[PDB]
Amino acid sequence: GSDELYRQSLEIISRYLREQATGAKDTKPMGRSGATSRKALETLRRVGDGVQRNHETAFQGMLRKLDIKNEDDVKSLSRVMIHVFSDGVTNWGRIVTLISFGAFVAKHLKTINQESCIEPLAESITDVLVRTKRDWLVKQRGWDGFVEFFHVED
Amino acid sequence: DKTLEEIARELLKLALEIDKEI
Ligand SMILES: [Cl-]
Repeated sequence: GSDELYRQSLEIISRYLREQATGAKDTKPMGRSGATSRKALETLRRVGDGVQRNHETAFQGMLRKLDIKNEDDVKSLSRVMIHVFSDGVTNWGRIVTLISFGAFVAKHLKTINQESCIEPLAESITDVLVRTKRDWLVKQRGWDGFVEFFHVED
Repeated sequence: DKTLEEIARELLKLALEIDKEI
């Protein structure tokens, strides 16, 4: 298919945000490169939740000021999202920061019966990530590099 | 003085904190 990087990225980010909001792992089969995407999801469960615990106050402080309740507000977040790159630095930390921000928003949407807004939220996040940093992601081997970046000694 | 602009700066600040971890 056309633009496989975007499709895969949306698949990963969609399922993570929805799983974070509902607390239930998805079981619907994934598509091309889904095996790598499964490992990236598990990586996000570990790393993403670690970021959320250590910085929940900062993230909650943002939600308080944002006061988003509908689809329009969700899309309006793109202006905020791009600031993870504001200093000219790009790394998997900034991307995990952005996705973790999405997780806090997705959890909120759940609590006000806006699960339908999680899908356009994931599209907005994937837009900021892929539409502005595609060159960086390709050079970093995409989600396979993501998985290898967070490899734990175990 | 916009809340959205203020939040954007906080998001950058938070990202720089997270660089120290991952
Ligand atoms: Cl790095």
